[PDB]
Amino acid sequence: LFPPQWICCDIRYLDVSILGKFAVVMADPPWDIHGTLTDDEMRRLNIPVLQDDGFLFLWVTGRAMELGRECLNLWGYERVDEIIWVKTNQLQRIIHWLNHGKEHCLVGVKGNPQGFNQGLDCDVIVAEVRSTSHKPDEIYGMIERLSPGTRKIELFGRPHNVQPNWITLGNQLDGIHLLDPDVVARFKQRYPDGIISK
Amino acid sequence: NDYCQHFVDTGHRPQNFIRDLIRLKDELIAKSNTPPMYLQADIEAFDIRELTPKFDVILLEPPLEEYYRKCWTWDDIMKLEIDEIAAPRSFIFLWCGSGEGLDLGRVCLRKWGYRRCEDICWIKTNKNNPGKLDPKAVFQRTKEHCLMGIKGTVDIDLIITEEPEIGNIEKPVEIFHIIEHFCLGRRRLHLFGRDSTIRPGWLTVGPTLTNSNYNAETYASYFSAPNSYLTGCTEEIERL
Ligand SMILES: Nc1ncnc2c1ncn2[C@@H]1O[C@H](CO)[C@@H](O)[C@H]1O
Repeated sequence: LFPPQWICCDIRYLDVSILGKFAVVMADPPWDIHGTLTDDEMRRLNIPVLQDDGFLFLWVTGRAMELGRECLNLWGYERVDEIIWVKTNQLQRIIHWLNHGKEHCLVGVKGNPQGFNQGLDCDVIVAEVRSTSHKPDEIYGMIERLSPGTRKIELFGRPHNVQPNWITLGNQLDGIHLLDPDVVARFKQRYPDGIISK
Repeated sequence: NDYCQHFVDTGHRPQNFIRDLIRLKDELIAKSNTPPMYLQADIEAFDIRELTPKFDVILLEPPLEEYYRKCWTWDDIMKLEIDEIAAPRSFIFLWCGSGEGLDLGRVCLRKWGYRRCEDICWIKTNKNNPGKLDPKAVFQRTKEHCLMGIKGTVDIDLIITEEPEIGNIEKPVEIFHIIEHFCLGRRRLHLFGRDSTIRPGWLTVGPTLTNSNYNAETYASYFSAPNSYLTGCTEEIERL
């Protein structure tokens, strides 16, 4: 359970109902702005089955600032916070109309979360830019203090995103790695030959 | 070093640790600026169509209840008829706060016919009072958003200043510098401005102004030919 887990897959086609319920969902989707997902594919993602009561963290940029709000609401969440990551170099200096010094992560709530530690962190992240599309690792610590020890799931993660207490999904992960017996059981029932199609 | 962890340990916000050729543009803006003009008006009871001509940029700073801890709700704000005074091609800068305004201000912009092109974040440091809450908030809120909208056909989207004293509702004057650096035209309106925000190059309209000098005909005369299409960033048009 607690150590990192992941599933290489096309998130459009995986039956995510086999994964159970999560205290926190995070996604850094490949929005079709300017290997992406159309606005309809994003709308149709089966986010609603992933949680009963908890929080969604949704990275947005450009016109996904609006489209991401649409998906969040369609999936059944109310946006209740918005984190910004101020992007710096290793010397703590900031990296169409204006130059962009930040990226935004919408925070949605679904249901009645109980026992979360709201208010420990603030809504600004200052952290160094690494590779492209690589979000800061500080978010995992903020999320862990918010909801310690609970099950969490990340969508469109890459290998460097895998973390304890998290299940990471994405098409650039290496195979499958599952340790939670509840999840292993339901995965074998649903995918007895280990193949994910349609 | 994890500044998020540092904030939970010490109360110093991460933005406390951010660190750190134009004058021949700032003075052109200064040369082109109209005289400051200002009008006391209770905007809830005032027909904004009386403010003419139509504006190249509008700065809208409704007094939200969250600023204090006569306020305007987003119900009130959304019902302002901003489209009636914006020029067919024009810009809006809407201070949305940090709560539901980030959503409802976007509804406002679309309702008035704009699309959002920038999200400018005012990030507030607490260097002077380390340490120190909306019921839905998940995180401590340490920033405000000013949304930039466009209709029709050097700077960064961040303003960093120390958090102001309790009850001080002023927004950073740096928002004016960003707006004026875009060279969007010279008809500039600041709704819900105050005596303290009056500025050359701007028409300021708001309930708390103690004095007025606005005259619609005088104001329009600043933009009649040959000065109808200046950006506010070029030389004055020679006369006589
Ligand atoms: N349908 C998809 N299913 C799973 N991962 C995807 C999909 N589309 C893009 N990605 C991945 O999401 C990540 C975006 O940073 C990249 O690893 C990218 O390949």
